[PDB]
Amino acid sequence: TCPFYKKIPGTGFTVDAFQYGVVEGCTAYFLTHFHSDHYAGLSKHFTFPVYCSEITGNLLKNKLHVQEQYIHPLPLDTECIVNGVKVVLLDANHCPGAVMILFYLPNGTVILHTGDFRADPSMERSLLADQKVHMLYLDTTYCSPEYTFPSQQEVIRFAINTAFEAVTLNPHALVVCGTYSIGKEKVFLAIADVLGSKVGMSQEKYKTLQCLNIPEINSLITTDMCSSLVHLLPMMQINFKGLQSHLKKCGGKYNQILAFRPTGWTHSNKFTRIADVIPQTKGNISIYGIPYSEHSSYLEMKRFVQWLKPQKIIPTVNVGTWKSRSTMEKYFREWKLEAGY
Ligand SMILES: COCC(=O)Nc1c(C)cc(C)cc1C
Ligand code: NI
Repeated sequence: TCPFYKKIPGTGFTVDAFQYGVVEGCTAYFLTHFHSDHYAGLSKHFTFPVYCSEITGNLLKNKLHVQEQYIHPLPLDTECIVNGVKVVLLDANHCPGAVMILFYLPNGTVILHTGDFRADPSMERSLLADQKVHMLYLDTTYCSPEYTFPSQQEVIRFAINTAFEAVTLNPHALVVCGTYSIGKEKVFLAIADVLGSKVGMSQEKYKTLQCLNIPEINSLITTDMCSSLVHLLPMMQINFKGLQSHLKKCGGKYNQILAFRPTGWTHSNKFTRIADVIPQTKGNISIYGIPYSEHSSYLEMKRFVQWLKPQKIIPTVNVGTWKSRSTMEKYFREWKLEAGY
């Protein structure tokens, strides 16, 4: 049963709905971004049209082996016609290749589906500024006022400065960064850039990053772990046992590990500033949890919605409980009434 919030009324379209088999009456499947909760179900045996960004299409072809003839990449910021309906893809400020989708229905209704996004004032000067939006399908991941986090820029500043200090003090320290999907590439790339190193990683992860068209990426990534003092490992291995084991494997080249876990939100943020963040330490291993988010804070989300002024909001995250649903609807009404509507 495909939920109603993945269906676009008045069209043959669904969004991020690949885990339900053949959806009744769906003539085109849209994919907002290459994260597994959204792509779950796609493979080389999928034979319906898939619409997506160029970067997402590269990942579909190379990582999942979807046949080229079924992949329909669209340029960003360009009016395109799909099965007789005008659509536009907009940058979602999430992970690489992530998009929001504007649909212009034949009857004059305009719908924005945000996919996963981190709202930014820069969005207020895209093609969104050019017409009224009637229905908003909203990424409500952090739709509660306790969810505050710093800007991405402040978090990268903290990580750069921490890593540069540690390695300048001890030239035999290794830096490790955790990953389990695309996104948050700036964490490991900015650290490698300040240390004059490439980022070393598995063949599989190097393959994934090569699909992204990031400029000068051959210049910052490698599969040669020996030449690199910044290593990427699976997020599962960013703990004291996993990191002790990795250090053993580096053959006496290194005597200390500084590791980063770039999680979305921690509850340090409620009582603490970014400058006040401290690691967990055991022996010669330190682990920093840094609040690098690729989803809107509560205040960022509020500003975006109050600017857009949609007639109806359909949440796409935290929809499974009555308590969550009720809480989100109360915030939406607050936001409306504060602007005088
Ligand atoms: C009825 O639900 C939708 C809604 O409340 N929308 C809305 C919000 C959230 C804020 C502003 C400033 C204006 C509008 C129209
Ligand atoms: Ni996502």
